[PDB]
Amino acid sequence: MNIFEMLRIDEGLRLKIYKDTEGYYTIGIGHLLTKSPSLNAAKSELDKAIGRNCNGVITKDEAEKLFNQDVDAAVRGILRNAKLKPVYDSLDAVRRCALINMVFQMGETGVAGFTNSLRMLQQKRWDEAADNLAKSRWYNQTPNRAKRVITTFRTGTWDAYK
Ligand SMILES: [Cl-]
Ligand SMILES: [Cl-]
Repeated sequence: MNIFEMLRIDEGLRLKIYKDTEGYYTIGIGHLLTKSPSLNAAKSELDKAIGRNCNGVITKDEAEKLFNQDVDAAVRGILRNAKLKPVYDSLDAVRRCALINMVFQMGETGVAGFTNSLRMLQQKRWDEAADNLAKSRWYNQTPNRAKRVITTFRTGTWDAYK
């Protein structure tokens, strides 16, 4: 199991513009297009992103290209972030995947806001950090995915995904 297979399980693949769980315009593997209500604001963002006139539809290859950019952008953001970097460095390889998953989903700023949880992961107080992470809008909005991530942090294995 690797970060890519993990995010592919959590986000799915869709070759046509769609609305995310929050109601936003998305495409491919979790690639947020815009928070704007306009399908048109979305179609334009999409063509800017792909470099062609797509008319809301892309190929698998194109979805995977966007996915590779997003994962890379996610990793570089963590390593560039003064709150996230130290947590990441302190963690083992599996747990590192769990942090990248949250960042991809909620952005650097979002995750950086989970102050207490970050402090507990850094101290390797697993069960405690799992309990605190569950007290969030995130967990209440997408409980099945939150739980998977959270178990990954609690245990350090890929069990939730297997
Ligand atoms: Cl809560
Ligand atoms: Cl979910």
